[PDB]
Amino acid sequence: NTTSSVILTNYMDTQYYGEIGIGTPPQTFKVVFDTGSSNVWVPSSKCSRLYTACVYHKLFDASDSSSYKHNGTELTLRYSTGTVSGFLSQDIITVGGITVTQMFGEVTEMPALPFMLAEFDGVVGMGFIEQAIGRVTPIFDNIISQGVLKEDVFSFYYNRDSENSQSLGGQIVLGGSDPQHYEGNFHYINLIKTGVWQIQMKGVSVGSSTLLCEDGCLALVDTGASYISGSTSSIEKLMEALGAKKRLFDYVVKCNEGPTLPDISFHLGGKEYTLTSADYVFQESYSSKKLCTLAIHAMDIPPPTGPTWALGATFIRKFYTEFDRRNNRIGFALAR
Amino acid sequence: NTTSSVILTNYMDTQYYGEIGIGTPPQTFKVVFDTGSSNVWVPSSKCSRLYTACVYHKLFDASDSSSYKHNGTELTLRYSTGTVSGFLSQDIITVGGITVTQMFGEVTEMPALPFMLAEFDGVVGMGFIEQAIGRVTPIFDNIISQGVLKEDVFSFYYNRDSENSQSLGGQIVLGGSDPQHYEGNFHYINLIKTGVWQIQMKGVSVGSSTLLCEDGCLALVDTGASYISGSTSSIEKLMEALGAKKRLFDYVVKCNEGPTLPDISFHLGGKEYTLTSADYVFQESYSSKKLCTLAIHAMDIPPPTGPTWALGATFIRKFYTEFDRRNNRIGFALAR
Ligand SMILES: CCc1nc(N)nc(N)c1-c1ccc2c(c1)N(CCCOC)C(=O)[C@](C)(c1cc(F)cc(F)c1)O2
Ligand SMILES: CCc1nc(N)nc(N)c1-c1ccc2c(c1)N(CCCOC)C(=O)[C@](C)(c1cc(F)cc(F)c1)O2
Repeated sequence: NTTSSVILTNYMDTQYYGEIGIGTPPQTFKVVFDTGSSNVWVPSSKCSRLYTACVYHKLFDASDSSSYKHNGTELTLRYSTGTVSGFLSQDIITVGGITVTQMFGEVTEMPALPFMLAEFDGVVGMGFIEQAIGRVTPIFDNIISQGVLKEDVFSFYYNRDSENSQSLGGQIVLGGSDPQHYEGNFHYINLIKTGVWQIQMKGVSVGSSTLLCEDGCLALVDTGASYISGSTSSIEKLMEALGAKKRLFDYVVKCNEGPTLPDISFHLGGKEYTLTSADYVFQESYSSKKLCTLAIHAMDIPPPTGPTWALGATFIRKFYTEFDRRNNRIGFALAR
Repeated sequence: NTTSSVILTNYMDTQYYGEIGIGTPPQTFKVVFDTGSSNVWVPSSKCSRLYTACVYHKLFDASDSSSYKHNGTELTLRYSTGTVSGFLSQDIITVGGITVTQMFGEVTEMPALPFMLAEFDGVVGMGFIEQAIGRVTPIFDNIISQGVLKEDVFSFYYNRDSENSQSLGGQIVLGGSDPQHYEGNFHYINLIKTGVWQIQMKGVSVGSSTLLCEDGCLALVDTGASYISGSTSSIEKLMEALGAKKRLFDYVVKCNEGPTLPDISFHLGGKEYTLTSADYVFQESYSSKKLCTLAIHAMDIPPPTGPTWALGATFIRKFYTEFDRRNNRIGFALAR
């Protein structure tokens, strides 16, 4: 009978991270809570300073923790936008009043691109042990083993960005869901398969037409991804209907065209989940001379997880998301 | 025991709108939530494409909704600026986690001036049944009937526009208010009568002297109007005292001089509600080589409602507003 809310910071609507403590005394780290991966890692004090990303981030020093336990097994974590490498270490980790003995990665190789653009230091995988590298027990499995949570679930609220600092960037509840940050009722979709936060998606419509995901596709619900992503061929067609021009990494429209772009809907479990243009364009201007980025990207995720769409922070911002380990399902409700 | 919020989009500080769903399944429309009118309406699928506005808006297709019930009674809705016509239909409307069977207008006539400029598709009238054309029961009355709301009130937050954020454009709350977007406590002013969201104003001060509305006048609190307005005469005097001159269509001031302009105070229920020049000058720049318009316009509203001042989006931006149907009054508090 315990819940645990961790307050998240929202950087520019693209990064959402909260604080954890590792060691004794606690060394604090900004970390993304990430259902698209299953390992915990933070930068290490053994990371050569020729990696400038390690110069600009908090580094874990095992020599300052009395509760540290050595392992030393090498590990590499491959994310869709970048890679980190290092070795395994055990210590106590605090996540919102819960304390857990956890195996995590001390990262000694941390590419400047993209990690010099990271406001966060590391990542907390909220995914399953089946996708864990080195078969390291994920942190939420260790918390479940304590038997202190009311429900074996966790939930994500990602707020819109704000100019002031009185609005919360977001929130992860461990052991439940916060009714202050959603309205209406949860609508649940079973996982295709345990081991991945991935569900069946029946269709994707853009405007007055269902031009995408005909006959079906996959949808990984990914709190560690900034954007909604689809396959390269799915997105070239999505962005033809929008009128966006393919820039280097992102897509863009003329800023004045932003508000008139069509609704994009996502058919999940007998319910339509609809984003307006306000939800997926970074409306920085109304000028026909400036360019505005869309919060939708192309990403070709390889098997066995893909090929699939990924519903990242663009989607979760609109729909409060409950991840349910007990019944292997994902619930969505309108965020507030 | 229930509250229901809808996040709103701010377009250029002159349009504010959020999502509703009509039908089964729900079709998504952007609507202005409008205390200065009492009818719901969205564009119709039957709307001829000769009206260019219908080509560039979302259309309600009654054939694609299993909850739709027919009723072809005609109606014309006349606003200050534009005019639309159509016929009545019945269906379920989703307003932020609340569902309610509602009579609204499917619109088949939709002039380019001004509805081509409308970033919203339709309007949700939050006014009283007394000003409802066709005697149609307004949506808030139907929601009161299902008896789920905490209080018989609804509130409006309209945010300032910022080009360097993806900020909350605004927020309506049905059944209460959100203290995150105001400070202190509400002070209320009773309506003159039920049926119109219209209060007594005891004067409008420009700086020190109380130059206008000396012997009292009226004030519509209108969430569907973009500006504060007064009669052509009252605005003439106000603008002469501000040092503003009629450019061609609008009143302007040198952008650099904007900050020198005096406060404007609206005396409502024994308190002074004060906008600074930052609140009522659109400072697109501060250049001494450019002109800047004011968010206050002349508008001769005809009887029986007029002639009156109207406190539109300019005013609501400054003061979070709570519309209290139980007590027939309006509460203001400083927005944040
Ligand atoms: C968290 C680890 C993670 N987990 C899964 N499942 N997917 C991705 N893409 C990532 C990931 C990796 C690296 C990475 C990020 C995400 N994020 C997004 C954080 C999301 O917060 C919720 C970034 O912002 C950053 C700095 C990045 C910035 C950038 F401008 C372009 C990039 F390609 C990557 O670097
Ligand atoms: C909501 C319906 C409404 N309700 C009442 N009470 N008054 C007015 N004037 C209106 C109204 C009618 C039409 C109309 C608008 C408001 N608004 C303002 C939306 C306000 O959002 C908070 C418009 O922006 C628009 C497109 C318009 C653009 C323009 F450049 C000149 C116009 F005359 C009208 O067209």
